[PDB]
Amino acid sequence: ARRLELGEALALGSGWRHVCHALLYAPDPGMLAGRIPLRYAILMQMRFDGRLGFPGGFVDTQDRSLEDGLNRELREELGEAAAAFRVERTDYRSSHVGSGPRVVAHFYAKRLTLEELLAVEAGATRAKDHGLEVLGLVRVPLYTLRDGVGGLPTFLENSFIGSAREQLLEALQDLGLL
Amino acid sequence: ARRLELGEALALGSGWRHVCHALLYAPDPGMLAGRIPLRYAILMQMRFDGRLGFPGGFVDTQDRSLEDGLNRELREELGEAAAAFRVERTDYRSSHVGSGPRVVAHFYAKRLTLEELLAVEAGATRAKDHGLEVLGLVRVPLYTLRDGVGGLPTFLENSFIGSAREQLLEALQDLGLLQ
Ligand code: NA
Repeated sequence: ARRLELGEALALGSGWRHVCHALLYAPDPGMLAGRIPLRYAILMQMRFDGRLGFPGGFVDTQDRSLEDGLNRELREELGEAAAAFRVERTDYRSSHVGSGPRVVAHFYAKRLTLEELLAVEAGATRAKDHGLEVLGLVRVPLYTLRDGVGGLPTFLENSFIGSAREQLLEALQDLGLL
Repeated sequence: ARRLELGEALALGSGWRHVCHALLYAPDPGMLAGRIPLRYAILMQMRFDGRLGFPGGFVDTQDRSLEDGLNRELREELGEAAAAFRVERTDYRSSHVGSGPRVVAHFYAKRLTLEELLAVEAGATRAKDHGLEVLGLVRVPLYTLRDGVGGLPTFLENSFIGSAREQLLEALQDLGLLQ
């Protein structure tokens, strides 16, 4: 893996492919078992290959920016509820270049209202990709249970796509969660 | 784990707790990328502990039977659309001594129409447990991708509760859901 400057990434040869994924989240006041604060509702997706990842996809020649790519792809995966907002350049977090495929993976985090995020959750089964490219959404448990293993640490033992695990860890550190 | 016949499992006494789970599935003629047959939609659930399991829960004092407990629990976990069908004794598959102090886990498999199963998925975010006890539904991918790893093999590498993994595989074999 290799962190790359955005300007650097945009200037990569025409050969390279770009993908954009977004962490959609909202403040959540709720309490699991009336005891353990949820803190935030964060969405991930089980992909057709059995790995957990974030919603998004490939930027294509038809797209004029990373962001039009992302939002276009977001609407496929999540359905019309995703068109209630737009992930923009101001939501951008990172670009990562692995080895293997010539792909740069850009990460975005978009804060929403709990209402908005819930509506995205509730409509995702009517999205184009549901039951095909996408197997279903999950929430990320931000809490660690009393045994120190259940909740977030066990969630992180699941199989993840690409940099999604790294991308999530980083975004939680930046939210003051650990 | 140690399989018990249903009559013996039921004969366990007083301090033993009973938990009931259902594999809900439906035929699906969909083709991934126009070429990989889905065969069936099968539901599992990301639990509050980050583990994948099947929907259901604990039978309580007020339930008349295992089946009443299971259907009640499914209504709580999945929401209203779970009440379009009823999981019966005919759907029962197995009982095992679970991981947990004195717990027997009963397992059921229930075939639905696709319409019924889509409706369980569509309503699931409004259920009582959603966002709390449960974190979200996912379909079990039954195919293996060209690389020989993506799909079912990789899915089987996720974190599972109790013996959910083993209940899935057995059910996949006995119900003839793979090729
Ligand atoms: Na419950």
